Amino acid sequence: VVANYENASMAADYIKRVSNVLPDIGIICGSGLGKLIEEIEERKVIPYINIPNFPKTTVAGHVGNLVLGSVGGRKIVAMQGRLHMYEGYSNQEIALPIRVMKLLGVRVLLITNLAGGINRKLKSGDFVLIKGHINFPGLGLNNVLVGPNQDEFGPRFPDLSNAYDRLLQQLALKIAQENDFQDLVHEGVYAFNGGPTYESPDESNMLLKLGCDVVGMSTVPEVIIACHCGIKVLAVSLIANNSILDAENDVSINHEKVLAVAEKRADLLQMWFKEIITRLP
Amino acid sequence: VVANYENASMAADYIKRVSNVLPDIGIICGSGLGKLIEEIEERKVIPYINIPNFPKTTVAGHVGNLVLGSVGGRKIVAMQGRLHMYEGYSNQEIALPIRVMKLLGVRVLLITNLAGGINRKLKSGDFVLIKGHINFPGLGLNNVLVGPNQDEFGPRFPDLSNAYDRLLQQLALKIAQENDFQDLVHEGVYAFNGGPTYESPDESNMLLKLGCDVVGMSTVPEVIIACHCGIKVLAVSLIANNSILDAENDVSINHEKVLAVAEKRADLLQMWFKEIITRLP
Amino acid sequence: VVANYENASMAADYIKRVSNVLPDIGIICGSGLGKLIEEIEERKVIPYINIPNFPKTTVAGHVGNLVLGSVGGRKIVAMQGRLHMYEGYSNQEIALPIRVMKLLGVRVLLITNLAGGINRKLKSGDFVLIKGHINFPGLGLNNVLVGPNQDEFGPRFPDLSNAYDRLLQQLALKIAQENDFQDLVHEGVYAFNGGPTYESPDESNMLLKLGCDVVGMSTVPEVIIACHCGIKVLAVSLIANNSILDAENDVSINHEKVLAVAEKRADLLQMWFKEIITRLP
Ligand SMILES: Oc1nc2ccccc2s1
Ligand SMILES: Oc1nc2ccccc2s1
Ligand SMILES: Oc1nc2ccccc2s1
Repeated sequence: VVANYENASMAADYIKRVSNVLPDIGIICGSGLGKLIEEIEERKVIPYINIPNFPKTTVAGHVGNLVLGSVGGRKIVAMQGRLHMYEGYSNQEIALPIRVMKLLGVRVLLITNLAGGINRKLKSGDFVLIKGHINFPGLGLNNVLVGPNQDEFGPRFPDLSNAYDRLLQQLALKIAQENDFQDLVHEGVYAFNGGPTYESPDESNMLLKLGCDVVGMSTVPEVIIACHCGIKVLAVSLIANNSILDAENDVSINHEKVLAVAEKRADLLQMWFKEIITRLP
Repeated sequence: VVANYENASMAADYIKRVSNVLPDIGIICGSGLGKLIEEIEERKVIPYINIPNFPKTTVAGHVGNLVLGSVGGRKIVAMQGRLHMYEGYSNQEIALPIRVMKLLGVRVLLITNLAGGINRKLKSGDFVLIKGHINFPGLGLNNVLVGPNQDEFGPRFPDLSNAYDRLLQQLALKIAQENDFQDLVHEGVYAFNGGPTYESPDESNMLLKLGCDVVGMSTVPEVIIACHCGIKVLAVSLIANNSILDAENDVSINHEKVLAVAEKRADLLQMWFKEIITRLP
Repeated sequence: VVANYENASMAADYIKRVSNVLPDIGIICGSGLGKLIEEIEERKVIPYINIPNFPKTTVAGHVGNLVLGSVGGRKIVAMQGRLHMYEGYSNQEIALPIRVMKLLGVRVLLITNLAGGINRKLKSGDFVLIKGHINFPGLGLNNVLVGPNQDEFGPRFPDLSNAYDRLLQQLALKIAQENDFQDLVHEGVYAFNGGPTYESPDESNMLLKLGCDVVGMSTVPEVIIACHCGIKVLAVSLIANNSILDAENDVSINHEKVLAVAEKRADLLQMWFKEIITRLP
């Protein structure tokens, strides 16, 4: 199924008829960082399998729901179960839910992810406000926009220089300062590793040379589809490790260690994003 | 349809029966740089849709013609409507028209494109003679030659060190000097960005570190197919901007600005390539 | 055909019924480096075309056999005819033979390849023990593990930091010292060029900047599938040239020159790997 105007419209019509919520904020939460979704008020849960033209996610399994409701007095839609390109989903499958958000009325998209640290100032448990990216799949002919352009949504050749809204980064930092955890908050450039293997020790050393501050396997495809259709983005990485130190010391990362860092910072991140939603202009 | 000997032969036979031109020069023109094709003499226009085994281009739309005729006393074939890999065309679709050129008798292929400037000496409106390239799709398993080798055309493992003919670069510079616009003419290394998004500000900074002088979304696939089958190449970039300055100043590029630079330099480039064709050995 | 547990099990059952060998060592030999396979003792040759679920290799042609038998008193299985991703084989086709090795009992995989030299200390005829890699296809969304995870074989997110066993590198060096050819033996980082074009002169210069010591078109896909399912790896490159010198001098490489270096070093490499097999713990 192509992520075109007709197919996205049929999905949006179903959601409007089931939900009665017109959201203007969308959220996509990283591994182990979804507790906020469980606290949406006056909420409606819509399994992906029931939405016309949504991608099939049964081979992967696990949760796959759209959740609509209220947070801090604002109307929102959340993806509960994020789609990743290392699972084998196509460009069209990644893009369709973001384009449905657009048709539903979403103007701001808030994103979190788990990432490895490259910059020497970063350690386990830190947060990085993403200010730009290096898209290795895009340079190498696997950009999420390869294919015919869907002109109803945006232009053939997008400019990404303002993909990460500056005012939203400033608001996120302001709230950290107001609650005295600003010493955890950095800014940086995100390298997109297609995955699913963690970057090797020698790949980590290369990324340091290239000006990358963090590395992850998500986020950039959704950012590009959002920017193409005029949705503002805030993206925040939770740092699980420092991959440069691990390479120097012959120490390794694994998914169990990553999830343990997520559980340590989950409550703080939930509170932070609730206040961001509340305070959005 | 595979870009094999039998399929290319059926296309070449049709063209010979309609055209009565046996060209030894081929040309592929960049965005907004095709006025020379409109001035081919004693010309025959053959829409792609009518040529056996040519790729289907109706989803994209717009012009798609082969044009054969005479320029400066030489017999030529031009692609009017260039195929780009960011549109979703396969390796086989990109390669078949170049292999048809080979079977028709083409020995030299002349190419122009629009590109972003990386080297600090480059500004809007400059020309770059391409002397080498960095093929990010090729390193990343999206080379135009991935698949079975078509042995009738060339070897399994090509050497690209002479892909950009040195004598043709010298002739192009000589003509610029003869007509006193050599101050516009540089040489440089071309980075292939698969596209369709313009390189991000942080990608631009990375490309500077890696020794790239310009960045574009075309040209390298056709160069590789030509080199594989023994066709000499001259490739010239028209610089639309300097992406490093734009990143430092938080300024952006877009397709409207690119086309405006093309219109400013179109007449000069048309005259330059007419004389190159005339003077080819 | 997917490289899943059921499909690999049907292949392994056929091999066990034809062969009566339960190997614990697997070998994959590089271009022109397969003489050791011709000397396996008490051997059984099984053409790929006869093995359930093995990939079809007739479009490429040439030899394609599994060979089981004894070397130095050890039970081994060899791939005679290696699959390369530049030929167009999918992730699943590359992975299935390695996963069959796992089910047959293989615990150690020995690999050779032909490669270009990047490090200035490397010259034609040298050997490089591979200690790490830079996987350009993997960073760019063409990792061999893209797709659903086959949980029976390994984890969704593998760690590659110990992919190249340290003790096996030390044993290989010890044997070189015992037979006085240690002056040929280096260690280094392997860059995976998807291919099939040799790295261009400007790509070679980029690879030097990024910390690469050698460049090749094979090996990394098999290493990743082996590491995912717990098989130890030793990988050795035979250096055909120095690509940085060739770029500075405007000199070229080709497949004929590569095979001539392989023939010069074939006998020594055969003896080295026979002793490694004999001495494995
Ligand atoms: O490509 C990625 N490297 C890392 C390291 C830590 C955590 C998450 C990710 S995702
Ligand atoms: O990848 C590309 N960057 C640029 C900038 C300007 C113009 C054209 C192109 S194509
Ligand atoms: O990507 C590759 N470059 C080279 C050079 C020499 C030999 C073999 C290979 S494979």
